[PDB]
Amino acid sequence: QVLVLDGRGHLLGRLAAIVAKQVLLGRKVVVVRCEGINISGNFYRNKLKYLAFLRKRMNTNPSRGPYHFRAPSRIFWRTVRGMLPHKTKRGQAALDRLKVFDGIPPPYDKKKRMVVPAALKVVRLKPTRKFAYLGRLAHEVGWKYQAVTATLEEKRKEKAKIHYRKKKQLMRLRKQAEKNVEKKISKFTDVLKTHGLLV
Amino acid sequence: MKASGTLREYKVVGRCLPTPKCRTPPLYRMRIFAPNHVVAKSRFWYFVSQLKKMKKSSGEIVYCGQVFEKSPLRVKNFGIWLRYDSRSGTHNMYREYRDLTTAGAVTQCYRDMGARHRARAHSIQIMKVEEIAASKCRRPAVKQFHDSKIKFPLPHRVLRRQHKPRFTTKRPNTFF
Amino acid sequence: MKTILSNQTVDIPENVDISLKGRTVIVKGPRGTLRRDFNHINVELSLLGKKKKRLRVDKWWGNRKELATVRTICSHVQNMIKGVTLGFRYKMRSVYAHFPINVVIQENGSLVEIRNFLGEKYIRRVRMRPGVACSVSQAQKDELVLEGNDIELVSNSAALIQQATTVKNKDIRKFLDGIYVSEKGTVQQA
Amino acid sequence: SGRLWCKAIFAGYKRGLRNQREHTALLKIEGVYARDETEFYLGKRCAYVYKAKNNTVTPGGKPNKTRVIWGKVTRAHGNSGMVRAKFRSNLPAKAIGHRIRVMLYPSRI
Amino acid sequence: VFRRFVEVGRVAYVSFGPHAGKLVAIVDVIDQNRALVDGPCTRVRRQAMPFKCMQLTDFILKFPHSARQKYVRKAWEKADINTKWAATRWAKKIEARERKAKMTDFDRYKVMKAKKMRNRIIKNEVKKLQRAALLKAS
RNA sequence: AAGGUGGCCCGGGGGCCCCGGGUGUUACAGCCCCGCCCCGGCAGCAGCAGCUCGCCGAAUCCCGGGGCC
RNA sequence: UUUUGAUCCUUCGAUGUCGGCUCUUCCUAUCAUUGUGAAGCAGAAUUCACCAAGCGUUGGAUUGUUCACCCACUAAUAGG
RNA sequence: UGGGAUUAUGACUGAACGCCUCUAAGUCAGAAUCCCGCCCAGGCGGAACGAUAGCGCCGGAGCCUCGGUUGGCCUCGGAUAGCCGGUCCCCCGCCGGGGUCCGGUGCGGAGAGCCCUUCGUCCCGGGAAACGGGGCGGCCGG
Ligand SMILES: [Mg+2]
Ligand SMILES: [Mg+2]
Ligand SMILES: [Mg+2]
Ligand SMILES: [Mg+2]
Ligand SMILES: [Mg+2]
Ligand SMILES: [Mg+2]
Ligand SMILES: [Mg+2]
Ligand SMILES: [Mg+2]
Ligand SMILES: [Mg+2]
Ligand SMILES: [Mg+2]
Repeated sequence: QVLVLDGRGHLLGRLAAIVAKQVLLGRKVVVVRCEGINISGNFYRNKLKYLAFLRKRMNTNPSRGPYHFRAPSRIFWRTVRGMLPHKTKRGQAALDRLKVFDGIPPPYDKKKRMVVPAALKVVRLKPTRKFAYLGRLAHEVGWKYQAVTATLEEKRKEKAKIHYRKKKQLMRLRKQAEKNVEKKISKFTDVLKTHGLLV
Repeated sequence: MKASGTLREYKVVGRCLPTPKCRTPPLYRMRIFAPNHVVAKSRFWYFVSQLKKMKKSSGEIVYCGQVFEKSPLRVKNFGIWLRYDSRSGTHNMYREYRDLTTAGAVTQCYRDMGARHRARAHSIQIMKVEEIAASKCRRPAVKQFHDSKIKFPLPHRVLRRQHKPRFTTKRPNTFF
Repeated sequence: MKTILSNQTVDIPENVDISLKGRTVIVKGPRGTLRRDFNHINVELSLLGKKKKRLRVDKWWGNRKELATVRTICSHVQNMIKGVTLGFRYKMRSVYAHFPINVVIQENGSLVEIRNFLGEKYIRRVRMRPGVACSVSQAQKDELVLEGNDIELVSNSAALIQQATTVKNKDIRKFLDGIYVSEKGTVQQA
Repeated sequence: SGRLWCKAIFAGYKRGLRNQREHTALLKIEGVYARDETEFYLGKRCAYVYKAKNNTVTPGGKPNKTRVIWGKVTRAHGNSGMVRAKFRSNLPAKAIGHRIRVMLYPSRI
Repeated sequence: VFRRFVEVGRVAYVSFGPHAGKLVAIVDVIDQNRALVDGPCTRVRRQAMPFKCMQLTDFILKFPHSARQKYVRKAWEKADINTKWAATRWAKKIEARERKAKMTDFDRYKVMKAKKMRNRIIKNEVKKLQRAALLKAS
């Protein structure tokens, strides 16, 4: 009962709206792989936008002031706050339903995870336009853990390859079996093709 | 005048009413593009008022009819002459569009003038509409289409019905 | 407006053997290999014809901005052919008035030490780009020769040494010192 | 011996920006996203369930803790498969974002 | 790497609109985004129709760019497109889609029972094949 | 007459066949206009070839479903 | 809008009214420093302009003075 | 006490504008500025570890209190002016990958999908299974 959204090739606000509305309707969302997020507009102006947000600080006692989260996860979480009524209790319980991770830890690496096409780079931007990765942005603006998440992902990728191979292997054996036995399962397949189940 | 939906073409004729001086004044015809016979009659009166000693009250409209496209399945190249008011100054134009009907073309002119010049519909007056042959067509956007073996693909195919799933596994392809 | 179509052909000689995985081009021949990525550009690269005699490059529905990317490719490919078959010899003469510039090469033409420029104690340890061969010519007093396949890497490394030997706080119209490019050519003529 | 009801969520009340008329309620039914689709559900008996501390009667059985508020799907709302519904007693706002069991048995077939 | 091109005579499958599920030939081109279309044998009138809605196949019945409907009807019957269409696998997975909407409850039950059995047989044979590959390895 | 189909000439791709380029007016593909053949003649008709373009009902009536009281 | 004036909406059952001392931060329309362009720039010295306000911008005689004028060092003795 | 990405600026290749051109796509050097590191505090944030007072574990009965729910899907990686599955006679790696060649491609080796299903019990026959179901010790992976 857990919507697992991949972040790669997605647009920050296009996504976040869809999330907020599901969350408010009780659906237990879980976003992952946020370095894949990419925002429209060139890098330099996106950096201008952020360093302005950093300049904006409380003068008398900065410890109180607005908390500039560097980590891409907490940034996305921030903008969701912006699309939510975080002063109420129902908004807090919403944020309690939400749960975000940078990269991809063990509990979620074993799940087929969904993809919003309605916030996808290939669709919404014209190919001639320019784009910017949130991981690169954060790294120049302070993020201290770029290499680690990469070298953990690579172990995951290899460790994924082996499972996918064993799945293909099963499909080969399965098609070959269906091919040998077909004679004593012809009638059943016949009804599946009468009701368009097997073509 | 708002150009809502799509225009019709109407054949308006009218005249001044009899007087003791002149018992039979001449009839006058026009070609009004308009959505309906009400706004047609109004615009007719405005043009006649600009040219002739004639108001709606002192006269009467004799006939307003709709005029059909006599060759609707042939494709044509229409050539329009304009008269538009800028923010500052007024200017004449000559613009070529490529459509099937007089009405479809006039619509397309309105929308283009709106895009390229922010010209609002009331400012504009239509003075001549002539179907023009490929030989006499000047503008290269038109000229390029006159070729028997025209050929082109549909390269980048943006998806429609985006939200119908809203949540799939497979990333969508756009190359076929 | 949206131009329905543009294209431009390049008729290549039989010596070279090109191939392509989509946009990425690979070119092999005598002097070596050359790959070059075009994924940013968005065009149709058709490799038609027996004897591989020609490349053709379509571009459907382009505006003025997008038409400029055709001939730029044509030229980049032609120069790539020069780089594989013939190569690129960039000559450049050391001009000086009074103080002579003691130049010396390190790492078989990869690195360049330049001493006694205007009698400065600082010394310019300039590094060439990969796939570049510096060399002092013979039968010429002040003459560097940069050889290589890629014109881009050669010429950038040239400008590196050029802007490295630059006169600060001075009237450059008078103090006409430093290395300057003289003759651009090829290793073997055609 | 299975699920005999369609799922719906209590999204919110009927309301303008700065006024909510809470005698009416808004449902967001699962898997239905058009006004063509909502013509089926018309007339159907909804049923908000809840459980409370003390023991109450149960028709045809011993007293359970569970209780109910019955309701009724009035008409469609909007163009994207939301739907108005009017319950016999007005709903508590606690229930925002919870399950209601629309039954089937006033069929329109 | 374009394979299908908009050529006068090319057949297109209508995705949506009033004329859904119908075949139709591209007679002519007006502009960048609008074409003259007609399908005489499938009960579709001569009309305008934007390229947006349509999605073109790999069949090109041959006729002149302005040919009046007569020569199209003859060329269509001459080539015999409709049958080659019905041969295509495309149409078959369309009819399957529709039969699956038409699926009756009794058929739905018979189907579930058919699945259950066909899949127990496959499970048995596949497990013997895996032990067989271990036997081959051993 | 041409947004030029077969024919002719030049190329370029195969060893008689396929693809570009050039004249040109029906030829084994078509388009455009005038006159005469009972507005030439045949159904049908603001066309369930379920949306090529409209305005209407003393020239118009029927049936069904939901809600509230 | 750091001058000055024109205005009277707010407060007259009371907002403590000029200067100096001390102390923080802030603006840039850059005096000097860092990097660079242009000069009727040979070098030196000196002028004009761009990025840039992070770090500096004094000691004293006379006057209640802010302001003014002067001596002395300085890289500089910029303005609010 | 030390780095990075870059501004102003100087430059490369190169069209649009048969030439030219620091820019249009792309690329390079670059600084008291900008960000970080070195340095100060350490979150209604986590950590491995030790010791464990009538008590910690291990294996029935009723009987309080908080509520929500009313089948599961156990995974390649990425591209989109291109992809997927096959094969390789040919070339590398510890069996993995690569090229040639054959099938799909408005995706059907389809998430518009795939899987599990519960009325129960009794006899008997017919098909499939018999190497399978279910009940104890060892061997693999994090
Ligand atoms: Mg309020
Ligand atoms: Mg209960
Ligand atoms: Mg007053
Ligand atoms: Mg007071
Ligand atoms: Mg006081
Ligand atoms: Mg400034
Ligand atoms: Mg000087
Ligand atoms: Mg740097
Ligand atoms: Mg810059
Ligand atoms: Mg750089």
